[PDB]
Amino acid sequence: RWEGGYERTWEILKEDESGSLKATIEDILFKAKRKRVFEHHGQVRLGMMRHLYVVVDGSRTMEDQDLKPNRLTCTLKLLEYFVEEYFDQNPISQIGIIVTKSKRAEKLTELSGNPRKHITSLKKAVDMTCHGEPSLYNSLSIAMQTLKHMPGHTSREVLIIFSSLTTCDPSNIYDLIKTLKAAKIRVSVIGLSAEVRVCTVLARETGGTYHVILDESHYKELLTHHVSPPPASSSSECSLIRMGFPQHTIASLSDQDAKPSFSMAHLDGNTEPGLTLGGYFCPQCRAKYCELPVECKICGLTLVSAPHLARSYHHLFPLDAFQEIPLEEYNGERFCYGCQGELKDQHVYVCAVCQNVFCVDCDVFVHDSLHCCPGCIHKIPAPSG
Amino acid sequence: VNVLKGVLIECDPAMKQFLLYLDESNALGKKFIIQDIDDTHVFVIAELVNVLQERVGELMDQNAFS
Amino acid sequence: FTSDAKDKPIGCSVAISTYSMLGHTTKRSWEAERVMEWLKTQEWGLMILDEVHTIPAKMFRRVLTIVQAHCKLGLTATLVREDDKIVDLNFLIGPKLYEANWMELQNNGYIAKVQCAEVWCPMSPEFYREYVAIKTKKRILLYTMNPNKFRACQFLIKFHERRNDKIIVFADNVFALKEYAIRLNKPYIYGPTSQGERMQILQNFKHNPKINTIFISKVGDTSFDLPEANVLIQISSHGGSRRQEAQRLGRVLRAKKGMVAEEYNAFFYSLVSQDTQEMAYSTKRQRFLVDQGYSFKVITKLAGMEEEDLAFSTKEEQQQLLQKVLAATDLDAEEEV
Amino acid sequence: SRGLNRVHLQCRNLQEFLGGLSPGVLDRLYGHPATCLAVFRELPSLAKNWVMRMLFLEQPLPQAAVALWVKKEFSKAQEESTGLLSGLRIWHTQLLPGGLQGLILNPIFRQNLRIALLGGGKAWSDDTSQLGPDKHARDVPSLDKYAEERWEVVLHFMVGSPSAAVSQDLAQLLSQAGLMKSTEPGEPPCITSAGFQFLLLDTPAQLWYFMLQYLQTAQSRGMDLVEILSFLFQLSFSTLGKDYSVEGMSDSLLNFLQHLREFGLVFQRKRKSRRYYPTRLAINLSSGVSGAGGTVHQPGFIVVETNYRLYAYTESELQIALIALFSEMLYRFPNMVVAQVTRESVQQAIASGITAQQIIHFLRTRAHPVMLKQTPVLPPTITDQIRLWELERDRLRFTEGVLYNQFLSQVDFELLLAHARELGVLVFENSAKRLMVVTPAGHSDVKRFWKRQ
Ligand SMILES: [Zn+2]
Ligand SMILES: [Zn+2]
Ligand SMILES: [Zn+2]
Repeated sequence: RWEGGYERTWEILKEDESGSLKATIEDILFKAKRKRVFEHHGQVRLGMMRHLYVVVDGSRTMEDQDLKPNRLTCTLKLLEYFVEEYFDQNPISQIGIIVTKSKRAEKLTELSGNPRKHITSLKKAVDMTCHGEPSLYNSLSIAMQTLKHMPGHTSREVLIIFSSLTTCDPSNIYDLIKTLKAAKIRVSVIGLSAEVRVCTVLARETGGTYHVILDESHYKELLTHHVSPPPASSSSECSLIRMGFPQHTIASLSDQDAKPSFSMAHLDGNTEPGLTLGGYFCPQCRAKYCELPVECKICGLTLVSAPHLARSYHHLFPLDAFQEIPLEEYNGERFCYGCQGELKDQHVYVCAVCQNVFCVDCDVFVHDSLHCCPGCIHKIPAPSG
Repeated sequence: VNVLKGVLIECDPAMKQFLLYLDESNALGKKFIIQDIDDTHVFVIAELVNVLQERVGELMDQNAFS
Repeated sequence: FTSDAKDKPIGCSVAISTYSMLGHTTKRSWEAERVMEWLKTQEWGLMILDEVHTIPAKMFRRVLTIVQAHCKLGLTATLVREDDKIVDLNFLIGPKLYEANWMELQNNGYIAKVQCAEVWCPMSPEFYREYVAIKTKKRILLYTMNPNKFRACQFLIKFHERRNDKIIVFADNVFALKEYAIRLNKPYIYGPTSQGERMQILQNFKHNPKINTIFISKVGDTSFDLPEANVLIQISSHGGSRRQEAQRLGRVLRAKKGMVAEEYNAFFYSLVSQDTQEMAYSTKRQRFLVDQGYSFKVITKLAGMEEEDLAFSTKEEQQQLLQKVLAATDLDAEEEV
Repeated sequence: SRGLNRVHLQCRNLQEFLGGLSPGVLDRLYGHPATCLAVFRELPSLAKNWVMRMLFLEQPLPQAAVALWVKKEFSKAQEESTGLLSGLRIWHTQLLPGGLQGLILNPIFRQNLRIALLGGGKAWSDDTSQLGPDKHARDVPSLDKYAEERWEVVLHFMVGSPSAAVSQDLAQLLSQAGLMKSTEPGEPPCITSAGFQFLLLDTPAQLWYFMLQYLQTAQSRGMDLVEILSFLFQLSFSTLGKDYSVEGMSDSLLNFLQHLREFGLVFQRKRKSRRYYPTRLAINLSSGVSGAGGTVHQPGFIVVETNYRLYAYTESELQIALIALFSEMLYRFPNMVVAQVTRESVQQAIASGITAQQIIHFLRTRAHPVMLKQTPVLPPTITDQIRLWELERDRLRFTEGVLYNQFLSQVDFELLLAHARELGVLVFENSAKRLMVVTPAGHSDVKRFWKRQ
């Protein structure tokens, strides 16, 4: 019965085209198993200066293995990567690390952009018991009251790491729809390997996007989907003003070494508990402390540092696309317009405008690293006007 | 005072005491001992030191065997 | 139903027995007769059989001869035993159904990861000139009673006191081990120890978190207890029963902590005399270790020896021990058999 | 103890030789082919920039400017990069050009180097006989087999071939080398101790060393010539030549060439002539360093998981010979998986001494594309096993000496301490028992000193 039936599963899958060329097409189906969802982007409108809120379910669902030795191990490790790749892409923003554990919510790291503080917090978050049940109501309470004091010229989005369990919290979180719909705060959850309808209704009543974790690769995809600053609901803001352009200071300008250290509890700046020698300078406090392209606590305006953060999204929107042809128009001497090679896996990648020939390793290098076709350069800037 | 044309070998005290036993289990009398300093340094009549490159390891392996 | 247990003879529902290896002239008069006759009332029942590598083929005769059941159960971790390629075992018990992968227990599962350690030490040479002088079994006791062994023994106690987790040391024989339980005095047992206080020692060990240290002898692994610990140290390595020793560690070592990391958390230690039978046996022993293959490391030096206040730091103190060994006989140098 | 310099010697090859001979004799070592030879067998990055100025520096720059080229960071590394470059005798310390010593290079090398930098259609560049591909009569991967099998008939006939070697007088140099030897009846081409070490080596630079020692056995030809020719081999391959090695001939240049097809690295046709052939071998001599290109054959991955040697790939018999010295006694079939021994392969280094890196080298040379997807830590503990195994058998450090015991005084012993420490002929002392371990070679100078007082 089943001793045969356990091996009726194996026997055919083992078997293939016999005689010659055996265990060959089994490898071909594995390549045919590949090539999942690429981009499907092309959007406009919103996404600028997010104010994210990490919300972590700490529950007994973590004790199931399912991808890793812990579901936090699946979670927490790639959050650091998600932190770094965020600060890579979006430095104009800041993130609220808030942890739910034992039916409450602990705002673990404040809404800020200092990566080491966030990452070591995750390195502190390693040895978490995740005792108790999730409570989103305490999480939204922090999320309200913090972002309540943020301007309406702020992007208001929440990223919830939920372990798909029972949403164990009172006090009419169904009525928190109209609370937060009016409060123009977006809330995005993704479910860990299952679905919560109420939370699925929550996000579809939000405009925040809900998903379910499939796999570790798939876990990365939706992170990567939420790296990009999304086009949230209309009528948020237009502008955001008193973007402080700073100065770097060399502390060697006119008076050479007239100050042994530029942090002595009286100097304009010197914000954090450490010694400094003068590296930076804000306009409004005239605040000189450790360099930070974010904001301050006395002038209270945004320490904008343009080549970093006014450059990051500044080309992250205006992209175009390529096309693929299997044909052989042999442009070059059977070459690439970029790296100049050939393999011909029938993916001759042609630009939409300048129409230049590329490979996967030239398409990926654009569509992950270069983000534009340089074949448009020499082609845009020469007749540009 | 005394010209000593022996050969210094340096090793662990574990084996430095052992060569006394090889002196007592020498086929002849004492030649492998001339004078040993304290713990790591010995002096040998240079005859079979080249043989003692392999005569020692062939012996210690066998003695522990049984 | 063994060793005057006689618990519920009249009326058998579900029974525990022991392999009636008797074949004697009125061994147990009515008692083994009950073992005979309530086997008949058992009808067939089930043959729950732990570890039949322990069973000889002479007793495999009495497996089928005495017990004539219709369903068996072989609970035997050993696949191949006793070098007997003449008599196989499917004729005894039928098919051998399932074996469980180590990988899917030790990496994905509750079974902890042992770090096996055959640790050899540079001895003092004033154990060894005597050893090679004397071709008489007092020579076995020489490397045995070694402070260089004790310096390793003293070491990992406080090194793993700092992790506040359970440790157990298995020696070879008592009177050397006794002085360990004299010098750095710990929970300990021996052969004729009273079991009710041995149980208190289990209570003092397996329940009380204040003292995670314990000593055992040849009997405690075999005849009294299954210890339940996290870190094992061994001294005894002389007899060629590879598995019998390897199943002692395989039973005792449990999960150390609720460790988040994927590291090794169960721990084995062995103390090896260099230039010795112990050096020679360990070579075949680590061969048997890599014959099944686990997380193994030979270390020789400590993680800073004089970091700890090492007792027997003076060799004069070791000479005080040496003259005890000079006063010692062969009687400290024999196991239970 | 045992010799350990006969294995590597890869900067001293151009130093201990060169500094062991005269400046005018190494003036001959500034042939224009010998220019690339200077820069590459030294590997400092620090002296490798101190050269780079001198093509634009005719002037002797002052010493302090480059003595203070690099500040507080790695002053020793600057100093270690300095006197060795000076020890090449390529520099000249000027006296007082402007008031103080300002160093400068030998200009005749600067003459020779700049032609190998820009311009020059000279004798090595062109105009006399350098090179010539006329029409393809013979191909390189076919000759790569020659560049494999001559190594075999070298390396197998070291161990001993059931086949035979070609008629060479090289064996009478390799028996002379102390790699091989032969007792007088029949002259058996055995191994003494050192070919066994070279069996454990795998680079042609040892061959090169005995080929540098080829003229040393009372031969008087161009040592200048052959080392130019040693570079003149190091030209990759792809050149037949309209007998261009005879148009650029010399006496030893043609005769010792007969030996380069004995050494296999040249390939000579009928009459040992009409062309020449450099083999792809002509780039790993150039370094002697391991090299990703130095893969010979690409068998596969190995591992030594559970230290049980763990690999397959039925290879040629030379690798089988490379482990016939290294793993017998539970050999198996068609995959070459001889099991492991922690004693026999340990005993299989006793005729070599320690093969510490030579394990690690043949770790990355057993099956060659193993570093493609494997761990950085290829032996987890297994290096230390091999180490402790090597650190087991080495129970002796052979050192002769003269010892001074029962000295008549105690403070004059400290004089003779300070006397010998002046001489540097002491190896060790015991002041507590009035003992000094003194070299017996420097015994006589104290023996003379004690008899004088
Ligand atoms: Zn201000
Ligand atoms: Zn391309
Ligand atoms: Zn373009």
